[PDB]
Amino acid sequence: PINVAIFGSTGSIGTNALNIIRECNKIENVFNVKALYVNKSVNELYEQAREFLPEYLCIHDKSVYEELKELVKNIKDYKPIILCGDEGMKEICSSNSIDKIVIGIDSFQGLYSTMYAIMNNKIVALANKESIVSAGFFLKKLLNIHKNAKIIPVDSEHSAIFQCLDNNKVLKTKCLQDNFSKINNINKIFLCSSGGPFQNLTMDELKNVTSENALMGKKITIDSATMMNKGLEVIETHFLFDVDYNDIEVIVHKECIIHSCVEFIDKSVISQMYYPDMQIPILYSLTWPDRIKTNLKPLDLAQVSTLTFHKPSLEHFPCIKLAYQAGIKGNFYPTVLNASNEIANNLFLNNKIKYFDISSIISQVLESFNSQKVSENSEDLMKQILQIHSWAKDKATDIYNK
Amino acid sequence: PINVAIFGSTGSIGTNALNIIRECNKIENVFNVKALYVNKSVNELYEQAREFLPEYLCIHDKSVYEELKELVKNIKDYKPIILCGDEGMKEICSSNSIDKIVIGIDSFQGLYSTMYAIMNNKIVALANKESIVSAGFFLKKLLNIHKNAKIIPVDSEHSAIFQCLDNNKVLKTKCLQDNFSKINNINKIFLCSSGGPFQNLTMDELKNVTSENALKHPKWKMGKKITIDSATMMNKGLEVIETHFLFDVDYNDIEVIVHKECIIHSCVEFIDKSVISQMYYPDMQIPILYSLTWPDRIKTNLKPLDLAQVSTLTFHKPSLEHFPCIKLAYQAGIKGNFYPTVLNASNEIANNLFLNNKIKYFDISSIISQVLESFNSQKVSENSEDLMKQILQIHSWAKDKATDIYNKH
Ligand SMILES: NC(=O)c1ccc[n+]([C@@H]2O[C@H](COP(=O)([O-])OP(=O)(O)OC[C@H]3O[C@@H](n4cnc5c(N)ncnc54)[C@H](OP(=O)(O)O)[C@@H]3O)[C@@H](O)[C@H]2O)c1
Ligand SMILES: CN(O)C(=O)CS[C@@H](c1ccccc1)P(=O)(O)O
Ligand SMILES: CN(O)C(=O)CS[C@@H](c1ccccc1)P(=O)(O)O
Ligand SMILES: [Mn+3]
Ligand SMILES: [Mn+3]
Repeated sequence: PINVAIFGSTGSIGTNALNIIRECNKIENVFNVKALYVNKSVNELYEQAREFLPEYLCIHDKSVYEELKELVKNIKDYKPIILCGDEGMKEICSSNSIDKIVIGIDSFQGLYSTMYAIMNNKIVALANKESIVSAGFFLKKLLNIHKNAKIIPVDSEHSAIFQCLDNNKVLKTKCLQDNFSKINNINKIFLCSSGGPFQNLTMDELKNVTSENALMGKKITIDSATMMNKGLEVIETHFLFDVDYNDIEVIVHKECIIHSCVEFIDKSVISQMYYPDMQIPILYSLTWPDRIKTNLKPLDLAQVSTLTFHKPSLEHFPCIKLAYQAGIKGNFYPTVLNASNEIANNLFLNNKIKYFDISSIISQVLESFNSQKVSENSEDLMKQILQIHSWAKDKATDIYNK
Repeated sequence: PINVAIFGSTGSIGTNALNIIRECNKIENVFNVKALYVNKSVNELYEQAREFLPEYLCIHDKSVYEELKELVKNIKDYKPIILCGDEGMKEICSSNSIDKIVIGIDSFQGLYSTMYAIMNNKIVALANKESIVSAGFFLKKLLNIHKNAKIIPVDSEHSAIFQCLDNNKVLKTKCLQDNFSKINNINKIFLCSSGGPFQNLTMDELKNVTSENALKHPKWKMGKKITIDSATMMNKGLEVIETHFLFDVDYNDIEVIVHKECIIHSCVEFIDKSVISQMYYPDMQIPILYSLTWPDRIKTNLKPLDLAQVSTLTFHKPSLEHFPCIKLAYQAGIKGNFYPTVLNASNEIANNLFLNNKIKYFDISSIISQVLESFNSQKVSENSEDLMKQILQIHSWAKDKATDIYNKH
């Protein structure tokens, strides 16, 4: 029996997590939903608490803490432990009745729950790429201290990579550890991309696209359009699997059947395939190193018929190159990249800047950043990341305001 | 350091095996070639003995035993143990200085070396599909007796399937063992096929194709027998049965898929419905290497797969009307008993008849069908030696029956 807590349960990731748990429990009682955690969606959480009856309920916004208490009681025969804010978050992570934690909180924010889950030596099913990109060094340091804690990737491409690996080798190491690619005999990674909605547009057409043309969460949807998502996923790949940037190739695969591929040192390539869906990577992160039966629609390769692959144009998608450059430079440049992107993404979402202004703002912030001495100790490293994150957001806003 | 013997070293598999060993040895000394074995190609064996200097040389044909002795003389600082026939084959398999045996002997003949390799608890890198199809039951029984022996698949599609599995689960079982697919969480297998040279022909055009049309242009130099089997898709039918025995997968869970680009070599659907596939250019060096490095991988200097360059991958269902051999293989597999032995033996005759322009394309399937129809299931022998003789007799019977049907025309 696998005891699970879902963080950000009303979100895209959270809903899909409960969907696959529900379906798999119809076949065999494998999962127990022990805790649910949201921001302010009280009504949606009440509805989820009805079906799964978790031991713990938690909401971040304390102002809606009373509303949740009233909605619970009429559910007969249930008394849950209702908690709030960061302290409730911490109590869930320290519980001995929980083995695996799904982090479905979006943006840089998700880092707090990730660290507490690691500190308590839990399996962390991490969908939040932002925390890996801004705080890869910090997570690596933390996973070194808390030796039983593990991050299992949920982002579809990184889940595919992880599925392609030999668990006989994976068990000798873990994600976000030095030497991961050497132990797993990894030579090269093909990181597949849908290409997003703007893939077939000219430079002239690109220069006038809007948020409407681009519009998953609204944030990841814009990132998909600029191919900044794939840029962030390159850095994510580097941290999770210890693969060199010169060994990661972005490939546009518009059918989204092959989710990513791993080239091993003998040059044999292994890839994971399925329909575009998040239930598989969520499930695997919870069943690893085993697999369990599902009633999901089987892949029909004859029906799919055709799979295509081509290189992305770096001229049309300058965000990709910026992410490689920030990754290669190392230090806190990926933190800066992520923070400046958050601002520029939102400005484009609200029709304040143009498409090529996104990469332009990000480039200027990166140029203005100077490498910093990396703090030796974990608490000081975390504060450093927060300050540099904050600085880069402010810098990006300032470039916009001039 | 991995000590290897190559059986059928001058053939297509054998040459590709020595090619990848040579290349890998330039990076680091990982392989030692301990023995080479051929049928009658003395001159090609001498040339191979020059480069690899194996401890053992063996040839089956005793009439060219004297010619080899004189030639090894040209090669200096080399005094190898030169052997002959089945006896020499057995001495190589019983040597303690050999860990892995590559079986690249073609046809039903390859079964003898396969059994002695198993009897001596060796790792057997088996490319010969005929032995698995005619004697799957026997090999399963033999692997149960010799618990340290393992067959590692070399046939590209079966190697791909094997590469797609988690070695953390593979190590708890072995190929050709009951419950293999349950332990490995296998739900379904996509068995990819090139489709061969006749894939886009109509029924009318098929009805008049010849061995020349089938042989002229392959991906690489393959044997004449496997080329014809490729053209009729009987190769894939044999590979279906091979998949069933190697991985304990039900026939209703094996789907043949035509993939003309031959980049994806096969796919495994697991019980959660996630699919894993192995990809590379069409080449035998990878599956040969992996069979010798398993459960590890080693560095090569092979050309990296360029997916953007490949650009397009296509998939479609094969037409059973155009390729009746596929259905016949399923039917023989499903019936079980010695029907796959009969299928293989009748095909060997019909393949050769079509190769020598004696029968037409559809006559291949017609002769095989008639032989299968005439066969009655036999009580399966309990003991391994008697089972082997039973297989040989049925093999022989089916070849004679196929020739007899041909002669009543
Ligand atoms: N060719 C491929 O790419 C490929 C791919 C998958 C599977 N396979 C399978 O692998 C096997 C080999 O195929 P192939 O194309 O390499 O055939 P091949 O090119 O014609 O080579 C056959 C080899 O076996 C040797 N041999 C034959 N009979 C023997 C006997 N009674 N005793 C000792 N040695 C004997 C031959 O010796 P001589 O040279 O002295 O005549 C030769 O070295 C077949 O089962 C084939 O279907 C092959
Ligand atoms: C799913 N998943 O990990 C994303 O990251 C969402 S966005 C990516 C995607 C992937 C699959 C379908 C559509 C879009 P991208 O367009 O390739 O960046
Ligand atoms: C290599 N390999 O496993 C064979 O079995 C040889 S024949 C097959 C093949 C597969 C790949 C390229 C060419 C030919 P088929 O045409 O799909 O049967
Ligand atoms: Mn992704
Ligand atoms: Mn094959």
